[PDB]
Amino acid sequence: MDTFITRNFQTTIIQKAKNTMAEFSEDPELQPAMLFNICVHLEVCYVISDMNFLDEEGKAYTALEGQGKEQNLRPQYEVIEGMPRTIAWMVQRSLAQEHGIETPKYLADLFDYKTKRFIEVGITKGLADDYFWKKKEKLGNSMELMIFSYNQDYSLSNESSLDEEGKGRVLSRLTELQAELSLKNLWQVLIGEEDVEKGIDFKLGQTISRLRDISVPAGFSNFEGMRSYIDNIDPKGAIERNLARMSPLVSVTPKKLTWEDLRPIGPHIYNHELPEVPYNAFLLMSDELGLANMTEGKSKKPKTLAKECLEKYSTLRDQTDPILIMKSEKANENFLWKLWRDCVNTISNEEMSNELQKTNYAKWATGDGLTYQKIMKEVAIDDETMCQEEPKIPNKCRVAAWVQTEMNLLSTLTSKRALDLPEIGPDVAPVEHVGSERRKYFVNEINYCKASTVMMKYVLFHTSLLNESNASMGKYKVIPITNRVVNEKGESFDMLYGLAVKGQSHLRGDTDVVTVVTFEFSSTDPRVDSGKWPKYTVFRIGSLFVSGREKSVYLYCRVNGTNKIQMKWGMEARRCLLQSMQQMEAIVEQESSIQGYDMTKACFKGDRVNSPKTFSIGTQEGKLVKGSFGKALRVIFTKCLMHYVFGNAQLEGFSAESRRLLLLIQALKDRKGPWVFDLEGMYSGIEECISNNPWVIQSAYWFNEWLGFEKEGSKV
Amino acid sequence: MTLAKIELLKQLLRDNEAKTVLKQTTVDQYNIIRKFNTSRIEKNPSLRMKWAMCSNFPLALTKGDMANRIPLEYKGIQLKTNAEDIGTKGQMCSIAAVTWWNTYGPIGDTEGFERVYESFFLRKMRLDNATWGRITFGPVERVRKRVLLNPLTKEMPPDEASNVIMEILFPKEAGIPRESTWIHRELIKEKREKLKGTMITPIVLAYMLERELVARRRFLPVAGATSAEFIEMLHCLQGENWRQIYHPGSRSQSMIVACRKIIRRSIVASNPLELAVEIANKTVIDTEPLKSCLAAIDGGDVACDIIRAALGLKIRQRQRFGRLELKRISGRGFKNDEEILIGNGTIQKIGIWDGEEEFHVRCGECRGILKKSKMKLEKLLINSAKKEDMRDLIILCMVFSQDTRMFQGVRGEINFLNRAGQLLSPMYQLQRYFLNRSNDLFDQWGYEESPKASELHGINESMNASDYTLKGVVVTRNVIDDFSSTETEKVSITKNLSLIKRTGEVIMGANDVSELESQAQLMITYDTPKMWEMGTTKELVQNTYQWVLKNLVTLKAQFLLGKEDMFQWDAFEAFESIIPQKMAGQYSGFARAVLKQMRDQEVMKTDQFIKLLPFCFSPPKLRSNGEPYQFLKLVLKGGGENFIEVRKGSPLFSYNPQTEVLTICGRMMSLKGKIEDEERNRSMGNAVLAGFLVSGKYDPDLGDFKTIEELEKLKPGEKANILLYQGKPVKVVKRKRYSALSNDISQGIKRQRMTVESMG
Repeated sequence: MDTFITRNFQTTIIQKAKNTMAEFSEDPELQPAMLFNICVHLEVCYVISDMNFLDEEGKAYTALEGQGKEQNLRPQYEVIEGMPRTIAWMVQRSLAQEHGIETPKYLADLFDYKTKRFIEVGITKGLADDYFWKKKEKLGNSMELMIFSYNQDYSLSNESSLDEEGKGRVLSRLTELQAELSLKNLWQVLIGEEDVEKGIDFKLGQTISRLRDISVPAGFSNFEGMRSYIDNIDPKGAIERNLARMSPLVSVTPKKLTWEDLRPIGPHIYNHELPEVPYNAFLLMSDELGLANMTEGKSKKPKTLAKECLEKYSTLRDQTDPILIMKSEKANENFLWKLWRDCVNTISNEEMSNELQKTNYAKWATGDGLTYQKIMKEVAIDDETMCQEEPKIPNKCRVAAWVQTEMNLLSTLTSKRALDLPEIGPDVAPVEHVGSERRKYFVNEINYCKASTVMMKYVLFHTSLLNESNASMGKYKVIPITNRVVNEKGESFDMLYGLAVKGQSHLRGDTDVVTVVTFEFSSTDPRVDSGKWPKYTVFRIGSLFVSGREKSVYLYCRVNGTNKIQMKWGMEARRCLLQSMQQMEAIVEQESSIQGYDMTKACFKGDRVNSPKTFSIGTQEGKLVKGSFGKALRVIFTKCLMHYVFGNAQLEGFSAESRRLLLLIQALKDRKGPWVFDLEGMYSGIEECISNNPWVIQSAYWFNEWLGFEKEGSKV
Repeated sequence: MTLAKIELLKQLLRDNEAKTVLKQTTVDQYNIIRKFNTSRIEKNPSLRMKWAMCSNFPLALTKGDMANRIPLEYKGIQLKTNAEDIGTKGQMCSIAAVTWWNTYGPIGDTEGFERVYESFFLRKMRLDNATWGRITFGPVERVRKRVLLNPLTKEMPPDEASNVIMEILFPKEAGIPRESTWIHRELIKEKREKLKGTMITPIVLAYMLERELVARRRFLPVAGATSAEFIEMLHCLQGENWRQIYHPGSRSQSMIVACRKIIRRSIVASNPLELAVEIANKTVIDTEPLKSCLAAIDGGDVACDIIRAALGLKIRQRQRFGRLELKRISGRGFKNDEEILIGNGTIQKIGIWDGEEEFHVRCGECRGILKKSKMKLEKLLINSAKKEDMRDLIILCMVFSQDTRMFQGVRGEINFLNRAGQLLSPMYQLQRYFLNRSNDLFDQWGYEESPKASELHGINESMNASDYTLKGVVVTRNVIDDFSSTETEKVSITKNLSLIKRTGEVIMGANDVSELESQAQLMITYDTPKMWEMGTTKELVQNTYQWVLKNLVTLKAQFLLGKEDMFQWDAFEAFESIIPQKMAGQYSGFARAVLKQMRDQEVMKTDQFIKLLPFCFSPPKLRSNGEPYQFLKLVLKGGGENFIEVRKGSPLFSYNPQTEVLTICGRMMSLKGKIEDEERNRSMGNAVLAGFLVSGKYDPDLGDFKTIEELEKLKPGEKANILLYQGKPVKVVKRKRYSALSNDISQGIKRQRMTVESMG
């Protein structure tokens, strides 16, 4: 309330009200409503006494402001309210003696020279008549009365004491105060000159009081006891008294951390007894075979594009006798081959519809019908064989070899570029010119790396999957894994990488799973490394010539499942690009901080004064190898892409917990002498995440190798 | 639609729930009622929008006649559907119709965008005409500061902003204009005229006005300029390791000077607070009282903070000592009186702070951290900002710390005063002594080895970045960011203008203000005779003419009566001080005769009336025969350019009737014309429902209510039945005058204190 008083009242009136409250020993802070009432009383008294003067004849009249008439300018009303009690009493007595009038037994508010009377001014929230009668009874007829209410009504002992303007102005001020209070919700809280002596009432019932009584710390028996104890008892070293007795077997166990303490994380990956990690990513990355058709540039529906792409390659389109290279463990060769044949027929059909024409064979090919039937709780309670499935923990695998090869291959330039970005407005400021130069130098590098093509393929596939799911809910659909690739000459090839059957996506929630089966063209015979493909049932659907060198063409078939969350994140996987640029930007900026000019050409290609910037990128035979700035940018972009594709709970738990060791190593390299409390705890936390994620296992392997390198290089 | 409104109301009331809720919840409670929505907010807006854009008709069109302009299917493309809706009760549509509307359809009005979206186009103008420069790739030092993100036409607090918006674009529901529309009358009328002639939905205009008025401030890392114009482009200008040169396409100094003058005027008298607030709320800067820029900026000079405390405003609770802004970090200092010998040999009894303490310290552009113990400074960390600011910070922190070395370093004498001629406490006397003679405690303070470290480097007594620094002082090559939690905690004001905390501790003292004079870059026009008997003759003439101009209605009305009471005004007494004594009486007689002739044998002429009125304060001295002396060139004190021309105009006064403009002391003011017509044009701002006061209840004797336009038809003193705010029928009376509550309160206080003194 005090804020409202400060805002709506002048400091002078507030000071007068505070002085009056002090004279009565009443605290303004503890009774803000009373302070507001006193301030309003003073303000209305001053407002009444203003502007009113008496002419030489003694007739009431108005006098202008800022325009004095010698000295006297006798005002009509002399304010008595607001003076110190002694001074107010003396002034009242002096006026009574001077004008020969009886001295009121009660101190007055104003005095009118014209009527030669003492006037009392009152305010109320109730009816003016009631307050007027109460005040008259308390004080009597010795003093004229003027009471105003907040509802635009008033009671005046004499109707000629105040003109229309004065009453209108006081009522306007009161109404404005009321409206402002209501806007601030203080109106209901506000309590008048008869209830302001009570205060807020909020008393606890019986059940809540009992709950408070039993919810007191140990050693107490009632909340009154706790309240008295807290208000009275003074601790003057209780902390030290408790510490002086607490057992010395509790402590942070502070141990200094040296290089030797750090050991490789997740030694079980090295062990060969465990199985090689399989390829669990949604789509093939370094094995995709692009059925490429040159196109003028027209963008067409994916179904028509796939139709045309197969039309160009009649041998693969019309292949109908498969050669099973391997049926993995559970999937049925007949189901997968018939489903793929239906896919090809639907794609190549004359009708634009891209929905499976069988609708019944796919139901068992995708395993939708192989689901349990839910019963009510009662039967489950009664039946004895309805147990609870044991949790299925992930397998503990070893370091594979395909992950490293894919990491290498996706991070190399290719003549084909797909990543294209929309234009932006002309750059007129120097800063945006520098930004444009840096952006061009970056895209000239990233665009031609195969990881960019894989990322665009993933984004396009997930966008198409989301569109199909939203449009089609309870019907099986056919979805080409399409991409668009522009070569250096500007030819806009359209690439078909395979097909996918989408199941029934009629799902209200987001976490609900929808099954999709992917058939992918590839040029890799899995028999070369069968450990990479234990989840895939494949055929050998023919061969093709790229330039005269015949190479086989297989179809990798696999059933999988996704959800709306991963489905959306597929189209948000483009942010990897941003993560690739930000850091490099920072790098370049750091260089610019050293020497004044801009180095984006120097770091990338070098200049006559500075050599090209080279990072440490790889290794061979125990010999670390450098790498150009562009290659390092490619490595970072591929790292981000893998952080996405192989991302799950294990990856998060691994990264967010190995960051501890990363920062500890960073501190050690700066000779900060970091100390640790429980190292084995951190190591266990980290290594309880290396179970079956290929990227997690390879990250652990690379971390161990890099830690070994840092250990060997720490000698200097 | 009003019939549709009443039919909908009747249908809604037919249900008992509507009847009971409507008759139960007052108008104020409506807010609560509105907030009881489903709150079934979409969990993922991206997925929802993606799905909706692929649906046949995601757009929710409002029912109306617009749809008939477009077929339900154009060129074989489905656009809109006639199926009913439950969520919005309208129709459905697709982005195809939106694109067609952008292609064809009704053509609207382009005028509204010229002024309605003024802020955006001003942003574009500031961008287009900006001039760019070089790029500095070197590291940039940035400080975290509270900066205004966007420029504001006139910064005001949120409540005043809302009230102004309502008074602008909501002519109805304008009960009892507060003491805020008169301050912003020019803004009210300007925005009202600009937005008239539009058809945009009112809520859009209200939100845009809120953006254009209500301030938006944030903590940002900045280096260099800090005005909102540069902050708009901070994303491009600044940079962690790069900087750009940018130049985007005043009142502050004047307010500083005015606040300092008010402080000096009020301090010398007894009960300074009331006099200071009277002058502050009676002052004006060219269009508005001082509560139009004081309330705009956050904090400011100590004088402005003290005045704001005297007025009603929020001030940052930083402790001002001289120029230092101090923010306590920890520790409690016990202020105990002690007798200490000063280096001059004298012994002074002053308050010393027992116990350790630490304060963030700021002075101009210098920031730092100070840690002090009783009778000793312990540590001081600073950043290199400016030699003058660094020296001021060092010296002021030295004096504040009350280090025994500082006392032992005194060599002269401490008997100084202020411009008002008062003896200050020994602390401020020492402050002035040391600032006047900076090389007094610096020599005998003692030196300390340089802060050997990676970045910490010392500074010598000459403020150069030289090693062998002062004992304790340290300069770190980093950024010190301080002054968090600007709570603006409750602060009291004593009569002597000195602020205090919620407790009895004193934060700002009356003598913190620095006694430095400047020149008001604007017309500082007061309204009280007491104030302006300090400055030059030109200032006196300008202020007297402004006083005459402001209350032109009253003087013009008194002119018709033809009585000498009009001339015996206190406002002209100060003018008497700048008229030669040997000749002022002749001027008074001549002007009185000329004005009597004007009243008798010709018609209104405001310019000459204003020019000739003020000189008549002194008594006349007629010719020996009795006729008045005749003049055409009224000389003023100072000679030369200080002279008034009776005929047409002079350097101090020239009115041109071709454009009807007034130039006083080299300042053009718009006298639209003459006549109560120009008076009412001046009143063209004000506020709807400003000429009517409230008196009585509904009083159905008048029948139905009447609009503002029909309200104006009523003659003064009538009774009318109107609706206040959202309903609330009341009875009002047309006003016969213009009111000023601050003036009434000030005069009441003056009478009260006159009575107190007379009895005393």
